[PDB]
Amino acid sequence: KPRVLVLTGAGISAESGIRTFRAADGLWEEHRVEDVGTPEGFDRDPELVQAFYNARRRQLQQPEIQPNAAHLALAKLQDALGDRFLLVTQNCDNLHERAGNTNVIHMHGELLKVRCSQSGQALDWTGDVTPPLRPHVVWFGEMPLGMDEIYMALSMADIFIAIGTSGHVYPAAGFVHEAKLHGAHTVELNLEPSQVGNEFAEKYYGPASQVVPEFVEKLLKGLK
Amino acid sequence: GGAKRHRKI
Ligand SMILES: *C(/C=C/C)O[C@@H]1[C@H](O)[C@@H](COP(=O)(O)OP(=O)(O)OC[C@H]2O[C@@H](n3cnc4c(N)ncnc43)[C@H](O)[C@@H]2O)O[C@@H]1O
Repeated sequence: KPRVLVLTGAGISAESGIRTFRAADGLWEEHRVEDVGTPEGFDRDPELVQAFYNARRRQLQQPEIQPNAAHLALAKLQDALGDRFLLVTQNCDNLHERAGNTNVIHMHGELLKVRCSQSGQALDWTGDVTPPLRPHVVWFGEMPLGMDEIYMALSMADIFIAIGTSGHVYPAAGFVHEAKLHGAHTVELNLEPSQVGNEFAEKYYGPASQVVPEFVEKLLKGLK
Repeated sequence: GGAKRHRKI
């Protein structure tokens, strides 16, 4: 069986009720990235930033937020491939886990974890953060998580699939190039062509809830 | 690799 590496971004959770970065500004939930998504923003106004992520963490656990068909299809894909499958997500949500995927690499961290910053240790955390703990979230200027295992998988992949990601944020946006260098077949699945879509050998556009189960199903049937 | 970074500076 082929080694398959899947990269996901915010687009795969859009239809699950988790709103995406509006590309038109530089705003996330009506906030500037510099203020809520940098270490400097956190130093400058810790209680606003803590409040921002407290809000994101709560919204994540609302009943109307659920895995969609795309999350489920990736769980089925892992079921079929075993250890020849690796899922890397830029998302801080837990929808891959709720869908049934395991060993999900959260290269940008997790909303349901916080970090004792003198510690390097991440701790499970589902409630608000009050009065110094920080969100276990990778901010701009900080090193993404799990990169060693990710780059090893990129060099070994027979198929690399990028789902729901716009190709603006590095190093994740560079994964498609790295995969191609080591001979992988590359696939982009997205609502619209990404900033790096031209690097991909194969591509399909439309809502993830439709496009991803469609691609996964035709991948699985091609196996047997 | 490198740190998390956006396509515009
Ligand atoms: C840092 C800190 C987070 C707390 O990282 C975040 C984020 O992880 C990182 C990368 O962003 P990305 O995951 O690629 O998301 P966007 O740049 O916002 O692009 C979204 C992408 O999804 C497509 N899309 C929207 N809606 C859908 C549906 N229904 N189906 C499929 N695809 C969809 C859009 O067209 C975009 O291409 O940057 C942050 O700093």
